[PDB]
Amino acid sequence: VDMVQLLKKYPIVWQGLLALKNDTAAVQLHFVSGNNVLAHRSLPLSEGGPPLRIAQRMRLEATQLEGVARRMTVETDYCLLLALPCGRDQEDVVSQTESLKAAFITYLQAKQAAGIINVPNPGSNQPAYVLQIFPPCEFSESHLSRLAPDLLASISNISPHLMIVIASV
Amino acid sequence: YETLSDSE
Repeated sequence: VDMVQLLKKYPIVWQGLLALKNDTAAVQLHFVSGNNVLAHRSLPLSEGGPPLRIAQRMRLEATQLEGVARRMTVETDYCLLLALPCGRDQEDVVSQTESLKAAFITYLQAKQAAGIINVPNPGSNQPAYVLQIFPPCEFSESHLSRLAPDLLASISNISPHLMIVIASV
Repeated sequence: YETLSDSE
């Protein structure tokens, strides 16, 4: 995983944890596509970044993916992010990967859904923001390879990851 | 978008 290539086009926008049920996974979010400001305004912080909780889910249907693609082709309305397990060290990375695979990856793929995280915009306090956590499904990698081949070449090895779509409305 | 399962 070489960030030195990909960060030149799309650098990290957030670093913290994801949390659903009671299972957390420390992940760092690389920018992929869309409006980077969307991530800065959606992804909350205080110490570094409180765990993004999964409060909803989008069943990824072929029909849904069409609708998603429609708002994905308009970079401004959505933000595309790549969440990778951020470990302190190699061992820590393994543990985060392990937790992430079992808690988020397996769950999201089992549901065939999008982990929907509602965040409020700082000062606005309106949770009208949807971060869609899509599993490492073909759909995800296909768009990722088209949108960010630079970072894609790094995630091909760390396939156990999430594709997070920040959607306005 | 349903309602998943977090901590509230």
